[PDB]
Amino acid sequence: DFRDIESKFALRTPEDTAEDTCHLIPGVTESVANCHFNHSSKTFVVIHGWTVTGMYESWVPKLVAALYKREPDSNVIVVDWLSRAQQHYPVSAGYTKLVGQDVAKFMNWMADEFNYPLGNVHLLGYSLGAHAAGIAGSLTNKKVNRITGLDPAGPNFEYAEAPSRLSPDDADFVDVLHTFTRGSPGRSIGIQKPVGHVDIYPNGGTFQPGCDQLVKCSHERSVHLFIDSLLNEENPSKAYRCNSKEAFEKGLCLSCRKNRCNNMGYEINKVRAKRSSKMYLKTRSQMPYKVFHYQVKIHFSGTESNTYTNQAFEISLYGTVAESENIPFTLPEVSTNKTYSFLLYTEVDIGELLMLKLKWISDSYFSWSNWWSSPGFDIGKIRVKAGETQKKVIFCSREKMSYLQKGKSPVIFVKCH
Amino acid sequence: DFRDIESKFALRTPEDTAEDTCHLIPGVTESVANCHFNHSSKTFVVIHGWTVTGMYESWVPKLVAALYKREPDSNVIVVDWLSRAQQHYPVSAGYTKLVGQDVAKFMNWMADEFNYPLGNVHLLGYSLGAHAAGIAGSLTNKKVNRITGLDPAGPNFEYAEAPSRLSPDDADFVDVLHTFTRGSPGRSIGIQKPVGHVDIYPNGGTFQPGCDQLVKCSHERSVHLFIDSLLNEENPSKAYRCNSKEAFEKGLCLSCRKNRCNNMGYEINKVRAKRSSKMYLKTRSQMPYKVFHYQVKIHFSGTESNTYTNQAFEISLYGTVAESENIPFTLPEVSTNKTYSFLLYTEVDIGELLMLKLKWISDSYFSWSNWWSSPGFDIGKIRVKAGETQKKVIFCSREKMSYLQKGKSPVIFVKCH
Repeated sequence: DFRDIESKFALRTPEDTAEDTCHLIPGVTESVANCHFNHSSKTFVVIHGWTVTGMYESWVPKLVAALYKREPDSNVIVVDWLSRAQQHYPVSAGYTKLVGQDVAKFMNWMADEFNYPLGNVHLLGYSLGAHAAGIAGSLTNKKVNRITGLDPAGPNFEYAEAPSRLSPDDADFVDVLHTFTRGSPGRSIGIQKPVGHVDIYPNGGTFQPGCDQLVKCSHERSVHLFIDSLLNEENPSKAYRCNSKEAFEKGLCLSCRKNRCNNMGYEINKVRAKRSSKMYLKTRSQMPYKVFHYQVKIHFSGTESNTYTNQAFEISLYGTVAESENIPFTLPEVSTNKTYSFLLYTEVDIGELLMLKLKWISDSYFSWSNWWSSPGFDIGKIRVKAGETQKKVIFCSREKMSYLQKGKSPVIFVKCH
Repeated sequence: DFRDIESKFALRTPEDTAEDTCHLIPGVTESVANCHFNHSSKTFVVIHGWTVTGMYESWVPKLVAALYKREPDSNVIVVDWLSRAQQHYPVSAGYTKLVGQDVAKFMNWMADEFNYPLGNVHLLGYSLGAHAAGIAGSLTNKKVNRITGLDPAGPNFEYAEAPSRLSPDDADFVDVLHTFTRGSPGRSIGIQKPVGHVDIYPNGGTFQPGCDQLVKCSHERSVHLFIDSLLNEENPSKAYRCNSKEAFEKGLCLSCRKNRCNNMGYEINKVRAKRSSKMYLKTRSQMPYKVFHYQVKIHFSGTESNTYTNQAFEISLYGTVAESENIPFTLPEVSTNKTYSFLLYTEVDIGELLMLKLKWISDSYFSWSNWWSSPGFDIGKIRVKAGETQKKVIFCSREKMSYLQKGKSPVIFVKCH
């Protein structure tokens, strides 16, 4: 029963990360003590996804070093694919049902000879690798601990059966990233269906703000968002639970009570749910991928009832540690006696807020534009609710300069209570 | 919790059996992978008993080689005593309640860090070592598999409590030898009480037929009967269940049905019982310790009613492979119209019996003794029941020479049916 294991195995060291020296063989037991498999710690299994060349991709010799820097004295097993993945795509879409059985036989061998606990096994998966890890685990003697899927495959695995894809019953805790879900239903590269216990949509999941290397740009963010979560142990990147992509832009759903607002990546909290769990956050185009989240509610008031549209504002943020000066945002359908809310983000740490400017800029540039007296409003209060630290401050002004007018000097608000 | 472990530990190799090079340390985990503890096989723990010098005894560097010859690629852990055993005897009779707790802490550490099964652990014990292994096991997280006690301690551990000695609830299967149980109740070197699931009394347990080296002669037979059982894999030495020492000499209890007639030593069958289980066998004074067991029933018949006593007989055994010629036995209270039975043993393999002489010798030697016509009887049949191979043959003679007479020619019996 141990000659149909052509999908090989390997074990890599922190001193040698880019090679495949010490192999493991299912059935031969003189090699397990040859690769120095430490029987006390956890075990990472990294399953390779699709490829078109003969070698590995470029993210595996970085993910090996990241795992060996975050969790020292552990086990990272690299599964091999290079006689089965270099094909066309419906050809390699059928080999997952065999490679998952090979991995299941290997794990049952390790759990039935050496009495391995199967309680400290992470199953990392790329686009085909996530479905490989999903078809594994269901064919084990008991439940595996955690399967992490990084932007799984879309085309032939959507509309399929639950024992055929990465289903939420495959393990005890499954988290799935959804970086590249742009396209029609059934014709997308990533999968559009929520499949895990926790389902994170970074930037909504349509694309990523960085787009042959440029061709696969927003398909490698599901690895570069995980390497960053392994490196930044002390600083987690929270993700926020909402109900739709359009509602998160209005900022009505920054609520972190009753099993909401989980983390993203390795430091996620094991929380089970009853249904699909869509979660949201925003990112940045560089190697620190953390941004903060602020909610701003603005009360408009005045006398002259005049509606407008597509007005551009500029706001500042003045706090204890540092400051943010020229954040732009727009609001359509501004009018009197309303209460508007939106979402605001930044990449500079603030601390606790002190003051806040508010400028309503002018689209016109001509020397004509100083006349034809500009529209204005009477702003009383701004409610600000921070994202992580749940503080709800109140801002107001004095009984002077409380009149925002387009193309004029901005108002300045202070801490009001 | 890992600095009160002054009773050290060691692991020995088949290439180095008489030294203590690679130690194990409870708590320090860089040494478990240093001694190459194979996590797949079984584990032997040899607990040393009492001593009076500073070094080990002479049977441990033979038992190590015997275990490594019988079960290759296994684990033999030698427990150390040499700062606690070189004392007086009521001094070393109190340290077992500490060494057993140290061994229990070591086994719980191995079973709670490396997830060891605790299903393949043999606990070998000498005279104090058996009670050390008995006070261990009760203080483990679950039941250990098998504890073997080799002639446990007698004086201060008799009349004690069940959580204080080697009790039958200490493990899942416990076998105990009783080689040196001679003495008064409460004043014996070995223990006189049956304590195990299987309790074997070789030669009844009073002494052994081989009796400073000569002082401890019949206390080392409980190790030399186990080394022989490890070496002779293909040839087991059966032990026979009876009810008293006097009844086994009459041979009325050679019955091997309904969970009777188990083996002796390593090759014993796991059979649980409801009460104490006394079992019997005989041995020989040299390194092959196997003898066969034959039951002989003799029907006396005649006319002249004359009782006698203390008459000596000589019998022969003629079989397929070899022959036994001059086996002596005696029978008191011989008389007409009776049926007598006894036990007979030998050390030469026979096979299947063919013929059997029977000679009733004369105590007198004088030239007078040919006269005063000797007493005689008329022997019809002899029922022979072999020990291992349950065959019940019937022997008889022809209708000539059927008259055994003292100091005359012997009768010769053949296979009768």
